Amino acid sequence: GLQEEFEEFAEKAKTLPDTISNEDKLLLYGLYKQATVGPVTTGRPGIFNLKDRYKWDAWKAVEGKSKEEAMADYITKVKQLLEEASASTS
Repeated sequence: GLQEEFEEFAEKAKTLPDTISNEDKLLLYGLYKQATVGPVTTGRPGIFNLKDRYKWDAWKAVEGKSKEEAMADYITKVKQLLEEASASTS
């Protein structure tokens, strides 16, 4: 149930508007990696690989969440973004 719903809102996240904040994109990435891989064990990327360094930092920030806890928070975050975009369009 939880895993099948997490996969469902992973597809829904692909149809999210690009106007969402960079912070929300980093939140969703960190939650997605934390739910599927778990806490990050890769070394931090290089000081000039900034695109991967911010993705790593966002993943590092949610290292305390369990895999199922991260699945539920990821679903919740995608839900909040879908219903907020629906309240902004006609």
